[PDB]
Amino acid sequence: SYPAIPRIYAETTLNMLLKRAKKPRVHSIDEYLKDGGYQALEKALNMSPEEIIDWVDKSTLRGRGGAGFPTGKKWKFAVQNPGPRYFICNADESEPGTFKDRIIIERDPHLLIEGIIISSYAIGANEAYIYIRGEYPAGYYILRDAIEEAKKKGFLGKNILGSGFDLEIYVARGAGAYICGEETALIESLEGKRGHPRLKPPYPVQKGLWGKPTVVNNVETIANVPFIISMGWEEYRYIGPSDYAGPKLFPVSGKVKKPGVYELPMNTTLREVIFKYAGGTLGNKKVKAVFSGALDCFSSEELDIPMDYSPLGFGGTGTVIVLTEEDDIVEAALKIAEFYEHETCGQCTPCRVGCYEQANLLEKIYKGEATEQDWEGFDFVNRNIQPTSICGLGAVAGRLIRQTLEKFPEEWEKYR
Amino acid sequence: FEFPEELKTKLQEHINYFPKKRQAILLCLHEIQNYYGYIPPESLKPLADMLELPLNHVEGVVAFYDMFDREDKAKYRIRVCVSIVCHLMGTNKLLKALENILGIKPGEVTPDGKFKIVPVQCLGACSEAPVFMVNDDEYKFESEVQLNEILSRYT
Ligand SMILES: NC(=O)c1ccc[n+]([C@@H]2O[C@H](COP(=O)([O-])OP(=O)(O)OC[C@H]3O[C@@H](n4cnc5c(N)ncnc54)[C@H](O)[C@@H]3O)[C@@H](O)[C@H]2O)c1
Ligand SMILES: Cc1cc2nc3c(=O)[nH]c(=O)nc-3n(C[C@H](O)[C@H](O)[C@H](O)COP(=O)(O)O)c2cc1C
Ligand code: SF4
Ligand code: FES
Ligand SMILES: [Cl-]
Ligand SMILES: [Cl-]
Ligand code: NA
Repeated sequence: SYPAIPRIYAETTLNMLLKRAKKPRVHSIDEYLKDGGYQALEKALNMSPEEIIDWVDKSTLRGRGGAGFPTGKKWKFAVQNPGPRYFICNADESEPGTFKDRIIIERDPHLLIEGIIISSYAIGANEAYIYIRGEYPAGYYILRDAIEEAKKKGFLGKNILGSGFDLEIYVARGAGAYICGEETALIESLEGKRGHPRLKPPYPVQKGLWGKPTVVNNVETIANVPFIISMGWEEYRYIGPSDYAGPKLFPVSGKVKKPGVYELPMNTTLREVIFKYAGGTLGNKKVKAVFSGALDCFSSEELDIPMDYSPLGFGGTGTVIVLTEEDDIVEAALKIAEFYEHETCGQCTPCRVGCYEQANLLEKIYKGEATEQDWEGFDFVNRNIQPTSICGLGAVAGRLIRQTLEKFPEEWEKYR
Repeated sequence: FEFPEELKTKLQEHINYFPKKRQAILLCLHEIQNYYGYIPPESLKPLADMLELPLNHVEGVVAFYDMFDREDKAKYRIRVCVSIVCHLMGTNKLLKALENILGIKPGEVTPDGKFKIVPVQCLGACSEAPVFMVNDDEYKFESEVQLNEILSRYT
C-alpha cells in the first residue's frame, strides 16, 4: 500500500521506457522478470566495465536531465580517476512542467534499478544512490520495496550473480529544495549538508561525493542503459535520428486535450507533439506560446523545430507547457519569476538579490502598482541575475522572461 | 526532551541505513515531522547528538529545507501547487474551494489543528493540474464537491 498518486496519462510509439510505465500502476519484480527484466544485467556482468562504457558511448545516449552531456564520455572521465567511485541517480525532478521521471520510478522501478546496477558496474562503483525529491513519497516507498525485491533475487549485495561485483543502492530523500537537483548541491545534501552548489570545475567525475570520482545521471538517462545492453548499441542507434538516437519522454501539460507523458523519437517536431500526439489544444484555440519548463519560451512561429539536442532544436528536458491565445504572457512570466525567487540558494549576490527583485518588481508591474523606475529596474534586474553565479540557476533565472519580452512586446506594452 | 521509543527506533534505523550517520539527517527530520505534525524546536538537540553533528549544523539544515515546519503543528498538510501549470489550470479555484470547506487561506491552520494550507512550487504532476497533496497523498482537484469528499477521508 502506497500513498495516492494522480493517474498521469502515458502514451508511446516505441514501447521502450513506457513498455510497462504506460500503465498507471506499480510493476513488481515478477512482472518485470516475465518481460525479460534483469537479463541485460546478466549480459553486462559477463562483459568488461570498459566494454559497457564503449557501448553506452557508441549508443549516442546524452543526458536527459537538461544539459545533454554524452553519457559514455561522462563515464570515461570518471574511470580515468582512481577509486573508490560513486554512482548517483538524480531523481529530484521539480522543474515546472516536468513529470517524466516519476512515471519510470512509480510504475517501472526495476527498469531504473537495472540501469543503476549496470551503470555502477561500468564505472566500478560499489555504492550507488537515488536522491528523490521529498514531494515524491510514494516514489520513495516504491523504490525501497523494489530494491528489497532485487536484493532477494540476488541482483544487489555482495558478489552479484557470482561476478565478484558488489553493490548497495541507498535511497535518499530531498526536503523542498529545487537547487538540490543541481548535481553538486545534490552531493552536498547526500553528505548531510545544506544544498549549496560547489563551483565546477572540478566536475563530480573528478571530485564528487566525499571528494571522490562521482557519476551523476538523471532517471531517464539511466532507464536507457538496459535497452543499450539488451539490443546492442547499433540496434539502439536505429531508434530515431542517428545524431540524436533513442527513446525520449515528453511531459506535455497546459492547454492540450491530452496532457501527459509521450515516448517518441527526437525527430518529432514540437507541432507533432501538440497536435499529432497530445490531441491539439483545449477548445481548438490558437497556440500562443510553449514554455520549455522554466527555461525557454517558444512562439507559435517556432512550432516546426525538432524535439532534439541540436542548436535549433527544442532541447532542455523536452518539457512542453502549452499556452493558448487567451493566456496572459505577463501573468505567466510572473509565475516563472516567483519560481526562481523561491528556489535561489542565495550563495551568489546577483542571483540572491536578482531572483528576489525580478519577482517583486514583476508583481508590481502585473498589479499595476509599478513606477517608471520599477519598470526600468525590472528590465535591468532581469539582465543581471547571471553575473558571478556558481551554478546554472543564476545563469537561466532571467532567460524565459527575457524571451517573453522579445517575442511578445505588444502584451508587455499593455501593462505600461 | 526525549523521543518516544517507537520514534527513536525509526531514527536509529535511518542513522544505521547510510554508510555515514550524518547522511540520515533529512530522513530523520521527515520522521520527526510525520510523528509530531511539525519539527518541535526541542527535538533538534537530541537529534544532533544521535547524528554526532553540532546543533548549529542541524538548525541550518532545518531552516534550508522548506518541507520542514518549526512554527505550526498540523495533523494534515494540504500542499497546494502555486506554480505556472496549476495557476493556468485553476490553483485559485482550488484555494477558493479549500476556503469554503475549511475556512482557512494559505499559511493558516484550522482552529482544531487538523489542516494547514501550505503553498508550494511545482509538485511534478502538471498534466493533472491543479495539483494538491494531503500529507503524502497527491490528487488532481476537479471541483469543490470532489475536494470535500477527499478531505472527509482525513479524520
Ligand atoms: N531536469 C531539471 O530539473 C532541470 C532543472 C533546471 C535546469 N535544467 C537543465 O540543466 C542544465 C544545466 O545543468 P548543469 O549545470 O549540470 O550542466 P553542465 O553543462 O554543467 O553539465 C551537464 C553534465 O555534464 C557534466 N560535465 C559537463 N562538462 C564536463 C566536463 N568538462 N567534464 C566532465 N563532466 C562534465 C556535468 O558534471 C553534468 O553531469 C541546463 O542546460 C538546463 O536545461 C534541468
Ligand atoms: C538548478 C538546477 C537544477 C537541476 N535539476 C535537475 C533535476 O532535477 N534532475 C536532473 O537529473 N538534473 C538536474 N539538473 C542537471 C544536473 O546538474 C546534471 O546535469 C544531471 O543530473 C546530469 O545527468 P544527465 O547527464 O543524465 O542529464 C539541474 C541543474 C540545475 C542547474
Ligand atoms: S547561482 Fe543562485 S542557485 Fe546557483 S549557487 Fe549561486 S545563489 Fe545558489
Ligand atoms: S505546476 Fe503544479 S504540479 Fe507542476
Ligand atoms: Cl503491449
Ligand atoms: Cl554543539
Ligand atoms: Na529537492
